[PDB]
Amino acid sequence: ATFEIVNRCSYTVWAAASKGDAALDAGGRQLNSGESWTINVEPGTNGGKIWARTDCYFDDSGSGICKTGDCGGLLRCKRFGRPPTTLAEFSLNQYGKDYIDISNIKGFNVPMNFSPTTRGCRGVRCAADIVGQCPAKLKAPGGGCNDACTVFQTSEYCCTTGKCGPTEYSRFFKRLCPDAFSYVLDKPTTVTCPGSSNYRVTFCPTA
Repeated sequence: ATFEIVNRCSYTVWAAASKGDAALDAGGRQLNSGESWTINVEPGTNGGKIWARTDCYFDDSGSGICKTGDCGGLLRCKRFGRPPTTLAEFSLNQYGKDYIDISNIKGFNVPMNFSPTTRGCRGVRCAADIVGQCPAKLKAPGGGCNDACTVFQTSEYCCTTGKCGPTEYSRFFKRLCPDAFSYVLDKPTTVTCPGSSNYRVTFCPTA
């Protein structure tokens, strides 16, 4: 499928696309305010993720660091990024259809809109100012708003026993962004799209 990753934020971010054990397309790229990055994610891609990284510093070899969403210090990500990271999640060509969602399970760093550029389904969005409203204990010193699992490492927040319920912290993310997963067992906000649909991920959609 084809994804256009657009940065509408007034400042540069560093986009990243990965399925965990490898990079999607180039994997990562610098995106200045207003720039667009088109990529082709191989069909059949399961567990793909697209996100933004903030305050990055890379040398000529694509090696460095970012304050949010850093992926092993590489410009071109081969792995998922370090929280907090608003996540555009998706799986393509699964039993004839695709499904997408936005997740705050790994925290929030930048507002986002994840929508299809073809027909057959609607998009999802989480454009509230979660960083600005972030509770003191979840505020990431490097910028962003950490999820409770990242901050406290408990079975409840991380839902490690496969059994957990909503929490005061997950409720913060759910209240500001109803259409995004607030915790692991959150009521699905997944959207089912026709197989092989195309999409556009927009950072700071309401800017």
